[PDB]
Amino acid sequence: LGIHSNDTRDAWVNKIAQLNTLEKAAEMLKQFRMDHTTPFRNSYELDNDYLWIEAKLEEKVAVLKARAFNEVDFRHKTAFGEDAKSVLDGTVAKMNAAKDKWEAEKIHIGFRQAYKPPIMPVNYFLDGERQLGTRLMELRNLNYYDTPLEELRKQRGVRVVHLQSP
Amino acid sequence: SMLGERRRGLTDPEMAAVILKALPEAPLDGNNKMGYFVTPRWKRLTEYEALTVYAQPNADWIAGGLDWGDWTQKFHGGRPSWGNETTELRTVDWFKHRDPLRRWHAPYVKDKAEEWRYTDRFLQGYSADGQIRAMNPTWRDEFINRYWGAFLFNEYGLFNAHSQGAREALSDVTRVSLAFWGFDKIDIAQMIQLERGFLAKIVPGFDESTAVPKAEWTNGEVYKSARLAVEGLWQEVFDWNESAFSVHAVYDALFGQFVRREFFQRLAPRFGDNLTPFFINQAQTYFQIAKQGVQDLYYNCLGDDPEFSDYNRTVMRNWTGKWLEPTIAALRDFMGLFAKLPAGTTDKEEITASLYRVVDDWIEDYASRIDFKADRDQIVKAVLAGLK
Amino acid sequence: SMLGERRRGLTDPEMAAVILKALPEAPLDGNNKMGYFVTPRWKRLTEYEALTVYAQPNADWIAGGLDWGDWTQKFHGGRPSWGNETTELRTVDWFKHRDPLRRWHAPYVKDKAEEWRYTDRFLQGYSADGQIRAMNPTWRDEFINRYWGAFLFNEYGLFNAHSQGAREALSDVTRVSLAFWGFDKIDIAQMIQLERGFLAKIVPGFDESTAVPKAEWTNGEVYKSARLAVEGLWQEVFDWNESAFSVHAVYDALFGQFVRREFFQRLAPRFGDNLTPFFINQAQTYFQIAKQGVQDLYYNCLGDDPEFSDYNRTVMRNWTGKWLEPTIAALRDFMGLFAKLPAGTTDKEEITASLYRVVDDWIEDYASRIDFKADRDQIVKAVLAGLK
Amino acid sequence: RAPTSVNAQEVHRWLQSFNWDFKNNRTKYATKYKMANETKEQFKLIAKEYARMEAVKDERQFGSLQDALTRLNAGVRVHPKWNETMKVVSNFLEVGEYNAIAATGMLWDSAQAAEQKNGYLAQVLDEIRHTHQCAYVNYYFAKNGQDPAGHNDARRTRTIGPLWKGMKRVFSDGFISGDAVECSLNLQLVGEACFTNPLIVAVTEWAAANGDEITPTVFLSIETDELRHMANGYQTVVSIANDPASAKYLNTDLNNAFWTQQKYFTPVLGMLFEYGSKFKVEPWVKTWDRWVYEDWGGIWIGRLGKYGVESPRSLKDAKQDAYWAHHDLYLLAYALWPTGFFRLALPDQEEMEWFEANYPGWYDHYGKIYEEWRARGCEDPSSGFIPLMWFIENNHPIYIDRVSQVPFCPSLAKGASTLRVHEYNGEMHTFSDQWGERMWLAEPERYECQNIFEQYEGRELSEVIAELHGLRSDGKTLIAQPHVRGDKLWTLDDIKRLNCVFKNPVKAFN
Amino acid sequence: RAPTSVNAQEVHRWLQSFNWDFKNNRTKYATKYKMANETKEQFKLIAKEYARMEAVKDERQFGSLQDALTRLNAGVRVHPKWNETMKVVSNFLEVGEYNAIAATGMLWDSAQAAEQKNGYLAQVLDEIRHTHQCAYVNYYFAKNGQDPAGHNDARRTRTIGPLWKGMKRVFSDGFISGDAVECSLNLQLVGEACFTNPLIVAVTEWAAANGDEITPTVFLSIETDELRHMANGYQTVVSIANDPASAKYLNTDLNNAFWTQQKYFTPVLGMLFEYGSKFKVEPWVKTWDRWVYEDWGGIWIGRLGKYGVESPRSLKDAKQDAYWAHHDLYLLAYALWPTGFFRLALPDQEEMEWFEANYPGWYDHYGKIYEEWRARGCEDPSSGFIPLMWFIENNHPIYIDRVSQVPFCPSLAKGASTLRVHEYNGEMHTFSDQWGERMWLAEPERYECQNIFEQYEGRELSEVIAELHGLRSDGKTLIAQPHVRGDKLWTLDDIKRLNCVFKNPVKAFN
Ligand SMILES: Oc1ccc(Br)cc1
Ligand SMILES: Oc1ccc(Br)cc1
Ligand SMILES: [Fe+3]
Ligand SMILES: [Fe+3]
Ligand SMILES: [Fe+3]
Ligand SMILES: [Fe+3]
Repeated sequence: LGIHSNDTRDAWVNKIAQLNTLEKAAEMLKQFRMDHTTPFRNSYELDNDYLWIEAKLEEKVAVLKARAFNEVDFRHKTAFGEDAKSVLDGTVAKMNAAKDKWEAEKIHIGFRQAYKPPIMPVNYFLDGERQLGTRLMELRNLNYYDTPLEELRKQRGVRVVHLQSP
Repeated sequence: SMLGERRRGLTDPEMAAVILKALPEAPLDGNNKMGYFVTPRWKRLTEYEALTVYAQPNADWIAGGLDWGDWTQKFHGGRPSWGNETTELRTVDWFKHRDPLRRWHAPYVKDKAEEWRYTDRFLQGYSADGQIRAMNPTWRDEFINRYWGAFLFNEYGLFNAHSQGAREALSDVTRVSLAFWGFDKIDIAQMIQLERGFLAKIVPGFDESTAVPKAEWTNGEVYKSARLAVEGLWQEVFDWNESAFSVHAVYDALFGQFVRREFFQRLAPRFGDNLTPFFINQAQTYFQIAKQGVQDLYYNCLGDDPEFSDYNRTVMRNWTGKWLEPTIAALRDFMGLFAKLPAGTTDKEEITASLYRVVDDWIEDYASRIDFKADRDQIVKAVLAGLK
Repeated sequence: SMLGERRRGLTDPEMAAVILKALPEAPLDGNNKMGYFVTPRWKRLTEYEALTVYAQPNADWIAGGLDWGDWTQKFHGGRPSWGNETTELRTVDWFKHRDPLRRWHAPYVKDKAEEWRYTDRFLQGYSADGQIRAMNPTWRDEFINRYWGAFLFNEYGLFNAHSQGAREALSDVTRVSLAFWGFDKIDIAQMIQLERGFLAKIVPGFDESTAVPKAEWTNGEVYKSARLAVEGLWQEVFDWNESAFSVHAVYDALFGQFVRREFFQRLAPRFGDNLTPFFINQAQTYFQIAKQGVQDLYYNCLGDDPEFSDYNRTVMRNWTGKWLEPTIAALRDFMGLFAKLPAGTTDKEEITASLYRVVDDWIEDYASRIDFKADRDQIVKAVLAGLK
Repeated sequence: RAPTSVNAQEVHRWLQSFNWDFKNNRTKYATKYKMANETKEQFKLIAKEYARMEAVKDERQFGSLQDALTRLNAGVRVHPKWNETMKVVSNFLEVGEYNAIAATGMLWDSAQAAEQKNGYLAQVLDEIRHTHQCAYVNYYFAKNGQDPAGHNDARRTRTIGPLWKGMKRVFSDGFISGDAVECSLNLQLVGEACFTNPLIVAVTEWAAANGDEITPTVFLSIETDELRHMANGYQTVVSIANDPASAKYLNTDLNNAFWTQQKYFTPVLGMLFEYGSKFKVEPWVKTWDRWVYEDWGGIWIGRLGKYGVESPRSLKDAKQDAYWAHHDLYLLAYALWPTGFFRLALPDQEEMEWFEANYPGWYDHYGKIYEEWRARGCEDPSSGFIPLMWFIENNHPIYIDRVSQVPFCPSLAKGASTLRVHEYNGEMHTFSDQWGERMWLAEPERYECQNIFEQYEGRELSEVIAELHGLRSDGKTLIAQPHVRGDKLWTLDDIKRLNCVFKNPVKAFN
Repeated sequence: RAPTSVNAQEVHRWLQSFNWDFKNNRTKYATKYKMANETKEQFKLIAKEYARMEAVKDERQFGSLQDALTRLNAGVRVHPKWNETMKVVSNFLEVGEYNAIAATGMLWDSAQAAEQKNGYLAQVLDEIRHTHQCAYVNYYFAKNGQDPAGHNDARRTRTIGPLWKGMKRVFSDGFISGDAVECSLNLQLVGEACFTNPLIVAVTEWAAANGDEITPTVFLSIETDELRHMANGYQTVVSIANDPASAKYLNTDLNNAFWTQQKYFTPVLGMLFEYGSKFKVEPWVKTWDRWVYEDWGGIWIGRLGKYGVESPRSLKDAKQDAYWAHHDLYLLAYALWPTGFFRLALPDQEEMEWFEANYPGWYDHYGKIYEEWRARGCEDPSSGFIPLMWFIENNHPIYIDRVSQVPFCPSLAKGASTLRVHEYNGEMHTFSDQWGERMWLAEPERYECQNIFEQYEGRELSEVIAELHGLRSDGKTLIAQPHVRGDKLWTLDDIKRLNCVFKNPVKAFN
């Protein structure tokens, strides 16, 4: 009852087994990613298992979307019904329009939390990934060291709890 | 000096004496088998499996992984080093795949090295035996230097098509096979060129340049459709599995097999050309080699996955259809080549018999595995609609 | 035990220190090149030369030998272990010969092994690709099985012709080359059977038994004179040089080349047979490798010998005339095979042109080297009489 | 009819013209750089020639291993400490070679010029060969060595310990996650040019010293393939030297690449060398200074100066934190010995004299601690003492850098002692230096690697070991050990009886 | 349409049918035997598969030599005495291998059944392989060893000494001169089966014990080929058993072959082993008894009894003349040290004890002789003394057996003290035993080998050494030495001081 097999993991497997609706599952996934993934998760209560849980959910959503979509849709339509190419091209716009790294950062992370497959099709996802990431980096690596650590900590909004340097 | 200045623990009396004194009376564990915890695909565990399975550090959140936790460093944005997000296919274990030929780096470069060495000896024998004399000048200067040559860019394209997979494959066993599949493909492209380079040395005016064969590829009409299919498989697909599957269990199986076997491998002889066949022999040996791996991954492993069998077949059936059309098209445009062949070279009775072979083999080895019910007559009919 | 019972001087502390203590401070001679005294053929002495030249313990009374005195034990009657009396040819030094490919044992079996493993890889790809499907049934069952099959006995007979030279060759370099020329011949005979054996596996009803090919060889007409020539070269010739020279610089150079290259390799393709050409590529590579050696020994060393040039050419000319007649007879009867082919396969002009190619190559690569006066139209005319 | 053939170079001449232009002909990975489509590769190789030259090497290597070395019992007559050391060196390097496969694949996908792609491709295959070679070393020592445990299952047993996390950072994730060019600098511009290349030769040196002739037979063979990987890294810089983004981003990704790599290898490699052997080859400080400063930071980086490349700004900081890093790290490695997949030994008298002689002040710090632990019975299973207890008793917390995963103890270290602790959206983060802290601040989402204390929190030590298979064949004796002798090996039970439960050290600040 | 191929056995099944009938299809060599027309072979091989299995062995062998062994400097770390032993052992064996090439060529011609021809054919190629392997050992020791002289030119410097003559009898002319079957007995039924196969293994043991890992690497590879050669010699017996003539001649040819081989290898091998080594493995006497008596005379020969084969009638004498034979010979070998291509050493104190212990009475005879020669300064260049001189002063003539070429001193030897001197048609002949004498009496024309005394008569020692290139690359220092130390090496001039002139010992008889 620990690292690979534990009560909390078993609990979620039975929670995904009761999912029998692309809609309901596609929703629980989106909500799961908002609650437990990326530095902006709603809480770190599942930090040791969310990665494994999230995938066990992607599987349920993947199977359904396949038995619920059609040739053309499974390839161009998200599990939410959205039109893949639409979102991709849209998100890239906001990014290329982003004012600074702080703005870019949020859009990219956000893009992943909502459209990570089985939601968006793999082909469009990774294509954005190459475009979004490219912009995020360009803004971030520009004058990477100019901002002193004291200030950077403020920009990030972190709560400093302890510091020691002889 | 004769003895050197560096003392070695295995032979230096002083140092070895100390080492021998530190040794335990017997091995501290009787289990001398590396990879003993791996599930053997065959009778006993093979060297191939021991040296390959689990080399990839995937955690349990990637079907099959034995590690735990997230990656240490990720992409700006949060994209994982490797993740379930890079391919539609799902499985109970990505390390289930097994190359039927059990090829790890050593056996692989050993086999290819033998071929390289023999190839050399052969070319030196061909040139010395004057076997070039019985070779038709037209075929030599037009069908081998233009149409065969241009086909190299087709293979080259399929080669590059493996780049993303080499980076994204979700397991060692799958990554090694992919790498080999793509590496053999560029080998062929370089062999197609090697011949033109050889002909250049034995035929006075023959130009080895790729200018002519490239133009035929870039702007020609014979391959035009084929090239479009390549560009799509290579630069439009971001799913490593879709790319590998569509390329090996669809495109190359239909278009590739025809162009290589049912065209040059079946006609080059008729023009007193045993040279080109020497190389197609390799490409076909390779093809058949890659096929066993492609079969074991997408069918034995994914297609018959104890958990996502139906799901995968659905996706592969989907992919099959998605690319079956551009493949059919690629063929159609190719048919326009027979018209450039001297009269009597071949007729429609043959072309039909050959096509049905490629298609029947395709259906026998790939299609029926994922239940992609196909119409042999319609397909042949569709492609055949490209004749003069 | 983990360490074993035997103690080794290289790793055992006590024994090694005893070893190390007795060692000189540096080598007792700075000349660390074995065979340094051998006269190099090329820029620098080769591993091939160092390991081979003078391995044969010849005394100075056999041209080029470095030892002295009679042999320790001779044959009843007095015949020497090795002696000048075993061949008509004379030279200033039997050790001058050099295999241009510099083949000593390791390189020889290494290359043959590569060819073997690739062959196996080729066949498995050939059967898996189903290429046998387009092969003409008549060519397959009649010409490959019976006629190509009967030729194995020809190659086998030539292999056997080398048995006495293996025993009588007057130098290591000549003995090693002869052995390899002979070994390559039995290999070809075996590859001919391997193909028949392969066909028996992927072709229902094909009988791999040698009964038919053998009966064709022993009692047919097509190879009658060929068999009579082989039987003679092998068993009526007791001179190891007459044997090798006549086999390679006369019989195999004309008949052999015609059958392998101008008949089977030239026509097999026209019947959808890429299988036989695969093995013939091997035979021709072997032939061209042997030729280099045969030319060095008989033309570069013996035919151009500073003291015995005229004499040796007279003898080789004598031999060429002696074996040219039976060789023409073998070609003449072989012409009969053309009548057995399906109408429209080839015509009299093609046959004639192909004979001129074989006769012209022979003139340039062999006959002209010893000033043998060959009339090409006369050779061809005599052979053509065999056409039914 | 003269014998004729065609060689690699003659076919490679036209390789560049193999790729053709068209709309979507571009890399599929995010990058800030633009690699030139006219870039050339140094070695004119084709698939077949590549295979031949590699095959010729395999023949030698495997021939030595299967024949003379086996007959000499080379797998056994190796010092115990080194047999253990190779469990880590070979398997850790194996994963580096393995992710290099994916890295060069990603790189192959990046290049637009046919020759540049071909070069990376040659490495793709090389890394595959190196993965299998390193695998063969463990395979061989398992089959013929004095102790197979670890050599035989490192691919899973390495997941228990903390040192493995840092390895994945510099030789797995650092190699493939992020801008392709950044991954290249980590792999070829720094990792290989500054560490791996010199490292592999060094390893063979220490191996021979300790009776290990197997590793030299394999590693020296891997070394012959390095000249080609050096060229790729050099060509990666060349292919972007004309691009405007280079002068604006290169030096940043490079410094970050430098710090990332040295952060781990500076302490880890030195530790493996000096603490994993009996016979020494050379003091690690002398080696490090040579490798990092002269060869790399000087000669290697110097040649790239004409392309805009400059010395990592974090260089002086590295040399400062370096001196005692490996010594500081072994203390933690030994204290946490039950979490490894290998056996550790404490310095013997000769070694303590060697350490003090080359590191004045070593005995009064490290020396005394080890003699204290040994007298208390850290080697004896019946003492009930694991050095981690000593750290707890004397309030010396061990933290894991959220970025590099390197374990550090600020209150005890003789080297760096800085500690920065932050909280952000409900999670605490511990950092060991100013560079790693910045990387996390600017890229929070790139570094969320859970540490051993977080995952093992609340779990009793023996439960973790057993769960992750940290046992030898008899299902009872531990793979890991606090000594390298044949008797008195610790068992799962000896660990359970202590009732050690992991705690997340960062919670003390709450 | 399933992947299929064909293997060796599948093709071999029809190989027996390859041969066909015709009036002149018969052996070109004289013989009293008729090899059965339908005889079969043990291994179903074809050229391709033969090449493959040999190539695989070569990879390991050369792999070990070029890599690990070279890196271990194994060519040097061998006892001096043994480096010298291998000059004779390897080059002499090389000729046996070489003549075995011609020998099996002759057998393949004798054989009428395609399968029996193919068995011999496979040996013809193995013999070429073995010739090149033996050459390689001398080649490797010359390139990397402590003393290349001799190793680098044995093919011509071997001709100076008397020991070479006997070698060409048992391993050259004995392999190819006479009835093909007789030659088969000398080579296979006796040579390999009784001496070389057990010999090859023995050499690897002695070699390993003296630091030589080169010879085991090569000779152990050679040994794996001897399975097929044993089957050849065995089928030779089977292919003639059903022939009326076999009952009349087989046992007589076998007896002569046995004596031939034994007469030379008994004293020579034991000499090379016990006096050519520092570290001993086993006393030659017990080694011999096992090989000749147990393993061969009983086990091997007994199996062939069914075919009419009987135990050698001269076996009793061979054993009687064995015990001291090798000791008798080393006295002559050292006495004539200036005629070799290797350096010899007097037994040291530790060795003399070993000899006395294992051969009681060894000291009172040989021990004292060596001690005297030492006192006379046989080791020192300025002494002006050479052991031969001692034989002249004490009227101890050295004769050469007209048949076996084995040198012997009947008045001093502890073994056979027999001597038979005959005059025939103006020539004198000296024999050392009743078997060799019968051979000559019945077959005068088969044994006309002129001996060194006959060829060197009236010649000054230094002139002969110089003429035959018995010098080191400096052009003055002799290749052969009376000691194995690194200094005080005799020069050609030290031998010309001496002014020793050869004389034919048989000329004294009236
Ligand atoms: O021998 C050793 C094995 C592992 C470490 Br970590 C250190 C030393
Ligand atoms: O080492 C030795 C070399 C030759 C003889 Br003979 C004896 C011993
Ligand atoms: Fe590498
Ligand atoms: Fe590398
Ligand atoms: Fe032999
Ligand atoms: Fe033998």
